[PDB]
Amino acid sequence: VKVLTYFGMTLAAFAFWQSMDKVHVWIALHQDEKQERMEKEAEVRRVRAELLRKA
Amino acid sequence: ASGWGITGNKGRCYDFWMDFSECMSHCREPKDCTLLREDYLECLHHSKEFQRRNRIYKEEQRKL
Amino acid sequence: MFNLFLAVFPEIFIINATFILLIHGVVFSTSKKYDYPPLASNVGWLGLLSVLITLLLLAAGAPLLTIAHLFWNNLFRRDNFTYFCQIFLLLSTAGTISMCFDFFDQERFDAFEFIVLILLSTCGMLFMISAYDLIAMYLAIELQSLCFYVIAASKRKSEFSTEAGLKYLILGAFSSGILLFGCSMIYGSTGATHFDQLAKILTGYEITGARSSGIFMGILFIAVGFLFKITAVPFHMWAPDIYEGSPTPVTAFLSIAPKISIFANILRVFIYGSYGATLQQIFFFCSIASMILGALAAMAQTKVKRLLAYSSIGHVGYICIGFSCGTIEGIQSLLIGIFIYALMTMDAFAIVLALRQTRVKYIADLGALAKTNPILAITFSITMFSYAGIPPLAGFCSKFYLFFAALGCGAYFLALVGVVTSVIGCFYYIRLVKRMFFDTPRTWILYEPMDRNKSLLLAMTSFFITLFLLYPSPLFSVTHQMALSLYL
Amino acid sequence: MDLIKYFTFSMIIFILGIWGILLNRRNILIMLMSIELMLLAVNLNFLVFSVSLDDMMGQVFALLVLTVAAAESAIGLAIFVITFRVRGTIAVEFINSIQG
Amino acid sequence: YIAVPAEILGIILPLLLGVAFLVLAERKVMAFVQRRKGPDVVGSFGLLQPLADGLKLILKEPISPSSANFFLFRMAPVATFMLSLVAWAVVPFDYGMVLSDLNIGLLYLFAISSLGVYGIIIAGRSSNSKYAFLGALRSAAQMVSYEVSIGLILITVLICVGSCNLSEIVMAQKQIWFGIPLFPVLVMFFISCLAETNRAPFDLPEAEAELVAGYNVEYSSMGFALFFLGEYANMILMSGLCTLFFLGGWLPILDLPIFKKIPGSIWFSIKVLFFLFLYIWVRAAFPRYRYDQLMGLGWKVFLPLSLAWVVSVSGLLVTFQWLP
Amino acid sequence: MMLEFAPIFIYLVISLLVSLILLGVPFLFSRFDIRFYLVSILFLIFDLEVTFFFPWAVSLNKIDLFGFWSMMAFLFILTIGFLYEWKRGALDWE
Amino acid sequence: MNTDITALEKAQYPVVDRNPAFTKVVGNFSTLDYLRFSTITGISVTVGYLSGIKPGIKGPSMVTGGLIGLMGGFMYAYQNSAGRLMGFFPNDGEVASYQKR
Amino acid sequence: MILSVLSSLALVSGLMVVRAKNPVHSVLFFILVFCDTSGLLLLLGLDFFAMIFLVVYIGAIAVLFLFVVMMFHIQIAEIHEEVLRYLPVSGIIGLIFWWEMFFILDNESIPLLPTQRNTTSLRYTVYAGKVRSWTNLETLGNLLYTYYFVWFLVSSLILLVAMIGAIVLTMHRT
Ligand SMILES: CCCCCCCCCCCCCCCCCC(=O)OC[C@H](COP(=O)([O-])OCC(O)COP(=O)([O-])OC[C@@H](COC(=O)CCCCCCCCCCCCCCCCC)OC(=O)CCCCCCCCCCCCCCCCC)OC(=O)CCCCCCCCCCCCCCCCC
Ligand SMILES: CCCCCCCCCCCCCCCCCC(=O)OC[C@H](COP(=O)([O-])OCC(O)COP(=O)([O-])OC[C@@H](COC(=O)CCCCCCCCCCCCCCCCC)OC(=O)CCCCCCCCCCCCCCCCC)OC(=O)CCCCCCCCCCCCCCCCC
Ligand SMILES: C[C@@H]1CC[C@@]2(OC1)O[C@H]1C[C@H]3[C@@H]4CC=C5C[C@@H](OCCC(CO[C@H]6O[C@H](CO)[C@@H](O[C@H]7O[C@H](CO)[C@@H](O)[C@H](O)[C@H]7O)[C@H](O)[C@H]6O)CO[C@H]6O[C@H](CO)[C@@H](O[C@H]7O[C@H](CO)[C@@H](O)[C@H](O)[C@H]7O)[C@H](O)[C@H]6O)CC[C@]5(C)[C@H]4CC[C@]3(C)[C@H]1[C@@H]2C
Ligand SMILES: CCCCCCCCCCCCCCCCCC(=O)O[C@@H](COC(=O)CCCCCCCCCCCCCCC)COP(=O)(O)OCC[N+](C)(C)C
Ligand SMILES: CCCCCCCCCCCCCCCCCC(=O)O[C@@H](COC(=O)CCCCCCCCCCCCCCC)COP(=O)(O)OC[C@H](O)CO
Ligand SMILES: CCCCCCCCCCCCCCCCCCCC(=O)O[C@H](COC(=O)CCCCCCCCCCCCCC)COP(=O)(O)OCCN
Ligand SMILES: COC1=C(OC)C(=O)C(C/C=C(\C)CC/C=C(\C)CC/C=C(/C)CC/C=C(\C)CCC=C(C)C)=C(C)C1=O
Repeated sequence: VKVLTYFGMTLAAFAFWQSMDKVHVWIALHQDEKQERMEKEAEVRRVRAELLRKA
Repeated sequence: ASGWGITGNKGRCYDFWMDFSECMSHCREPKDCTLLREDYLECLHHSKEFQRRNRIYKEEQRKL
Repeated sequence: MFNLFLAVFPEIFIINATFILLIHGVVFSTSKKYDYPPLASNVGWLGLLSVLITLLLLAAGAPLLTIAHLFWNNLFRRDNFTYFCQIFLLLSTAGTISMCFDFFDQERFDAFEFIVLILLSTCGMLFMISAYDLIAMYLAIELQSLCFYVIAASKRKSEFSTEAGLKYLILGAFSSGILLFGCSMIYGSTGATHFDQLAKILTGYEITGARSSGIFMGILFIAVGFLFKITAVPFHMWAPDIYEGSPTPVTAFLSIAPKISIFANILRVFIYGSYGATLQQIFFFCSIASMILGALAAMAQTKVKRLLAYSSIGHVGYICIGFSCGTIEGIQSLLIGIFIYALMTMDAFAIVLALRQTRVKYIADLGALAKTNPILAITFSITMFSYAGIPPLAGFCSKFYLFFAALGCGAYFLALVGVVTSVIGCFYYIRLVKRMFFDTPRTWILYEPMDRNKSLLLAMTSFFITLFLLYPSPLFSVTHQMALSLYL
Repeated sequence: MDLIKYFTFSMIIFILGIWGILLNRRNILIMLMSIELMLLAVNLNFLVFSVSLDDMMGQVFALLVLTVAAAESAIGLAIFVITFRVRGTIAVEFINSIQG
Repeated sequence: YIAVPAEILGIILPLLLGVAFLVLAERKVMAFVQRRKGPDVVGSFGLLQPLADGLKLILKEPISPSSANFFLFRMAPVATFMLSLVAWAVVPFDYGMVLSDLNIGLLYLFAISSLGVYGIIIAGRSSNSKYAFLGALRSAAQMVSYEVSIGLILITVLICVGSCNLSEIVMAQKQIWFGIPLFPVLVMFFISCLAETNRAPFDLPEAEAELVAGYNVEYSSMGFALFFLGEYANMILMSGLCTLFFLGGWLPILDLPIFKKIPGSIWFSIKVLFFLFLYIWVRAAFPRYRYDQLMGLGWKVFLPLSLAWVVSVSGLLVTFQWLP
Repeated sequence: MMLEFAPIFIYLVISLLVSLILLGVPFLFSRFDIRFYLVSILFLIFDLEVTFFFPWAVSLNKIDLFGFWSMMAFLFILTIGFLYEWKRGALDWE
Repeated sequence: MNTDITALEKAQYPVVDRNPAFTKVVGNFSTLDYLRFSTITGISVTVGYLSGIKPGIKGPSMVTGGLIGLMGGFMYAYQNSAGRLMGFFPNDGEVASYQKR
Repeated sequence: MILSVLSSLALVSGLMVVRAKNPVHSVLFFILVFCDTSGLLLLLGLDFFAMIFLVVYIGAIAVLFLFVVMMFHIQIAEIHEEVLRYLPVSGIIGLIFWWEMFFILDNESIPLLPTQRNTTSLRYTVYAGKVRSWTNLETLGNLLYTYYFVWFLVSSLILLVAMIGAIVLTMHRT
């Protein structure tokens, strides 16, 4: 490739990695909500299992 | 788990590993060693520590 | 200090003998005085001797192999299971070598390095069986694989042999990279590579909601590498091309020993470890796919080698059904299937090697064999019927267990697939018998009689195949012993 | 964020190897090069984990994996050489005679 | 860090001057052996000759032949020149006189040496000339062959020292210079250095009269000058490495106050000058090997001897417990 | 500490700049020989030998006799390979 | 180097010497050990001779086979003698010699 | 940021490995990838591995690849093909691998979000481990030859296989 082409590809890749950083921050910020959803679903599943075991 | 540290001393998480292994070596149910196991894994990845600190940062960003 | 090394006496001996043979071969193959003699047969006989002495050392020192187990613990683990697996591996290597001398002298394959590479790969498989850590397992697998890559390309002026080697190296390296990635993910997630540590960490949790995706994908990638190694569908297509393109003694060796070694590895990794139902489902689906594809593709084949390759793929499907069901009887049946398939494959390749002296290639080349060599046509027919699983031949055990597990694990689609694929297999196995006994071709091929080594090996394997079910107790007891020794 | 950044670096190398397999159907030399790329990515994975976990096992295995990579490349290039010598060409249409 | 570039320039610029005058010194010594005068017209005693030659080279039009490897053709001399320059970052001239006090400095030098082959290979391939390509292949093979012996000799020194730090390697010779007990190892190292720098009697690229075209035959103007400068800087570096590993670097000959008066940098310089003189002297004294003969020497003589010296030194030091 | 590597990077940048200046100022006014593959293979093997020698050489004071003999066994295997290459003519360029 | 001879499966016979020295094990060689040694070596020499005839190197082939057989037979005899002294193999002779000296 | 720069260089150089029309160019870009990898290793404090990656990957393996590829003199017609028709299959396979495999550590290794507070003061220093620090080299050498010597020797066997195979497959003695 042209030298300038390689440099421009490198700039685009740098932008991609900064975007990936933003994605990682987003994923980290949503740990608590994911835990809450997991807990609510676990409670629902446990209640269903206990209720069906009653019979 | 090996105990060989990268700077020539006992590995950071090796005492937790050994407590967990010694627990499991005589407890016939692994659920009795759950706490020690999650302590070992917390030492490897610091997941709960970082999650709690991120909660603190979140509340700071919410109250500002 | 010296007595600690009693745990590795067998391996030390075979490695040292291999070095001695390498030096002997290179010194006298280059000798002008002796007019550069071919040394493939001389080194082959000396290496058969070395394998038998290794077997003696290992079998007669059963307790001593467990000496200094704490000192050796972070390197390997020797027990009853590894004991019997290694003995079987050495026996298979000895038989395969014994089948090679007519090939050496009549083709004039003079390369003694062939024998050295076989011996080094045997060393690698020995270390594979006793591996008790992901690192050791990978290293031993790689040693074995590199030896196979080289010997698959041994006919270096042949288009077929060079093609086989190229396909093998590329696909083998790819699968090895996938397996190594899985190993790295497991280490990163658990901080451990020793099998004991992995067992302790993974037991009691499997997928308890908060499942380590790192652990789950490490297991998956390792399983993909293992399935490539056992030629399970869809990681199988290397096997038929490599089996056909390699020199026939190479094909015979690849058909048996690596399966024993890798199944020992699979047992000790998965069975002894813990992610669980996911992985048994992996092997379940791959077993069904392997049975179906092997049956159909074998039905398509017109050449003997390709037919045997696809037959082996189908049979590894049958065997993996036992691993899937996850019971002591499942493991025992897997071991019984491996042993019986190995003996049958040795019989079949002894016949194939005998017929390669007249360049057998097509199934139709067997025409009128019941006339030109009646006892050979009968012997080959017994092998085919055993492959088909017709009772009371030894091959019936694998069919019986396949259906026993289908009604034991509770799987009726599996039973239906087994019925259909068994009937397809019987058809393409009895097609060979029809070619040797029923056909009246215009042109016959007259085959040169086999050497003493292959006749004796064929005679013993043919008595075993016909008469095993009269006295099957030792195999049953030893396989139950091994299945139990995995956990106790 | 260090550990996620070090891991995604090695991960892009691994995905690039996979893509090189996918995009090079007429070029098996590049296929070999893509396999080396995957092996390099795995080696990097062991080294990063060794530091993160404060454990030496990742480092021992990394050295041994380098040995395996070297032997693999040597044997693979020998097989490439002999294939080329037999055919006079490296084109994929001359290594497709085994089939079915 | 703001003053780091000043230190780097204080290394690089005097080094380039030293190379320019090493060329002149080679010409002078060669002439004096040959009963003639070298350059003595351009400047007094010929001392302005290097500046004139460099000026001529920069004022020469570049050619850049119509090849399909336009970028690679010009980048190869840049690569070899930069590699010749960067090895000096870890070279200590006296106690504390070093740019980078690398703990892994020995292996770093080995890595730089291993990287040196690419400039020659790429120059040969990119030049679109079968003769240049063949010559480059032969030169590259020779360099990689002698790199093995260089590495094993490095290991021998490392066993004696117990550290890859070049300054520590020097200070471990306070009791005795390593060149005294390991004198055959030093001779082996010097010969391997000759072969590794493509110098006589191993100078294949100089054998145009022998129907062996060099890898840089298609180069003109400053690409050719870059190749030449990198080669001579590497000669100076090999002399410096011989001084560091076996002649005790900046240390005086005898631990006496009379010798300790003169600074360590002067000791180091004098030893380096001795080795450069030996480079020139050897070029003046002997004919050259054929390629096949020197390859045979590399693999059949120097490798076995280097490995044997590794085994003997390690075994002796382990036996009597004299390890560092 | 990795602090000492920073001057090396700045040195590389400066050396590159000097290279560009020197090179850019004048712009103002089908015969495969297997023996090269074989020498490459031999260099690869002994390159890894040196690689494995480095930690051993710095660790001799701690590993004592066991480490010495383990490295000796390593070298014995590799030297058997070298003898094989020597006998087969891989080291002859005539 | 820390060492530990302790085996996974305990010895089923009296332990005359837990970790016998090399020379003690060799001096413990019985007549049966020497018979095993000599048989293995002789078979190996015979195989070397017979397999060496066709290439024309029967002498050197005998030497190579004999080296392999010597090493294997010595390892086998050592295995048996050490296992007897350690109590892993039936060791009536070792126990009798131990209860007297 | 620095890891962003090195990862961008590695990404572009790797794409050049897998997409350059000339295989000699592919080998040269491969060499750039190993240089960037060495930079990462220096960031991790593993200077021995950083140097060994140069010595072995670039100094020996890449040299072997370059010698072989250069003497092959491959014509582009033999290995050319248009890759525009692969964009979808690479899109699905890449994305699935991307979505699964770039984020596999996120649930186990949750990142610490950098806050507007100086956490550097909470770094606890233990001087006991700093009295006699070990290099990466000596930490590795403490283990290779004694506690894990069997794996070391098996690697030697692997290299011996490489030597034998190289001779047997390619040697044509004059
Ligand atoms: C604080 C930092 C400050 C930094 C300041 C410096 C910043 C520089 C910015 C420059 C960007 C703007 C450029 C503006 C335009 C300039 C005008 C112009 O282009 O005319 C130039 C003109 C060619 O321009 P062109 O018109 O574009 O033609 C291009 C092709 O002809 C087209 O033909 P083609 O299509 O057929 O392509 C074939 C291919 C040729 O085939 C190839 O394979 C290309 C070569 C690539 C691999 C070669 C190296 C590996 C080989 C081994 C070498 C030895 C290894 C060991 C020694 C080195 C290791 C340290 O050509 C290419 O692909 C060229 C692509 C270049 C990629 C490689 C360079 C990037 C290296 C990474 C740099 C890292 C820092 C920069 C980034 C910083 C973060 C953003 O001529 C020259 O370039 C002069 C030649 C001298 C070049 C010397 C460069 C160094 C060489 C030696 C070192 C080798 C290793 C590289 C460094 C390694 C670091 C560890
Ligand atoms: C304000 C300051 C102003 C002053 C400073 C200004 C400085 C100048 C600007 C910098 C340079 C830009 C211009 C480049 C040179 C153009 C001039 C020219 O003559 O080019 C001729 C060039 C002809 O190619 P050649 O060099 O002569 O080589 C011919 C043969 O191919 C040679 O054969 P070969 O064997 O060597 O190579 C084989 C093959 C090589 O095959 C390839 O290289 C593959 C080509 C496709 C590349 C795909 C993307 C690769 C980059 C990585 C990006 C992340 C990927 C993540 C994927 C993993 C995720 C799962 O060749 C090709 O296919 C050539 C295709 C080149 C197309 C490159 C297109 C790059 C993608 C751009 C996407 C833009 C999206 C922006 C946002 C990105 C998302 C964050 O044609 C072009 O004009 C294309 C180049 C122009 C676009 C590329 C540069 C993009 C830079 C965008 C600006 C940065 C935005 C982000 C800023 C972030 C700030 C925070
Ligand atoms: C022979 C041939 C030739 C070719 C070749 O070899 C082969 O030649 C070889 C030559 C090689 C180069 C050699 C050298 C380098 C430099 C290196 O670059 C250093 C970067 C490291 C060091 O940087 C700082 O390190 C210290 C700070 O850390 C500074 O100390 C201060 O701070 C102390 C504490 O208060 C005080 O006590 C002190 O008094 C006070 O001075 C110190 O001055 C400074 O140097 C790492 O730093 C980063 O890392 C941080 C962590 O990730 C990042 O943090 C960020 O993320 C965090 C969350 O994660 C957030 O919390 C943060 O807020 C947020 O900022 C951040 O990006 C950044 O700091 C990058 C690699 C490279 C280029 C090599 C490339 C490859 C070669 C070309 C080889 C090539 C192949
Ligand atoms: C019931 C089982 C389930 C169903 C499967 C049946 C499988 C067979 C299919 C049956 C259909 C008919 C089969 C016909 C075969 C009978 C003919 C036959 O095999 O005769 C052989 C005989 O084949 C054998 O050699 C069989 C030997 C097997 C030995 C088994 C007996 C073990 C104990 C016997 C002890 C020795 C003999 C004692 C008395 C002297 C002769 O072979 P040729 O190739 O004709 O010539 C041989 C060369 N020469 C005569 C010169 C030596
Ligand atoms: C080019 C040179 C070739 C050299 C070839 C000759 C040497 C090859 C190596 C042969 C093995 C050792 C032979 C030397 C005998 C003397 C051994 C000795 O002196 O005993 C020492 C112990 O020596 C050993 O035990 C090391 C044996 C080396 C391992 C050789 C491998 C043998 C088989 C291994 C099986 C693993 C499978 C092999 C995989 C391929 C005593 O040390 P220590 O117990 O007092 O303390 C330990 C140490 O000082 C502190 O760390
Ligand atoms: C279980 C079912 C029932 C089985 C019944 C078993 C009964 C026991 C077997 C009885 C054997 C009867 C025959 C005994 C006399 C034959 C003696 C052979 C004489 C001999 O020296 O043969 C040599 C060849 O070696 C050879 O030919 C021998 C090697 C042949 C292979 C034997 C196995 C070796 C490897 C072990 C494989 C194990 C596989 C298990 C998976 C030379 O012969 P020559 O002088 O005619 O000249 C050949 C031209 N070169
Ligand atoms: C006769 O018509 C035709 C087809 O139709 C049979 C075709 O396909 C194609 C071409 C397209 C193909 C062959 C794509 C199919 C490829 C696949 C699925 C890749 C996997 C490879 C193999 C050998 C399949 C093995 C995998 C199986 C059996 C299942 C996977 C595993 C488990 C469930 C555990 C053409 C031209 C065609 O003309």
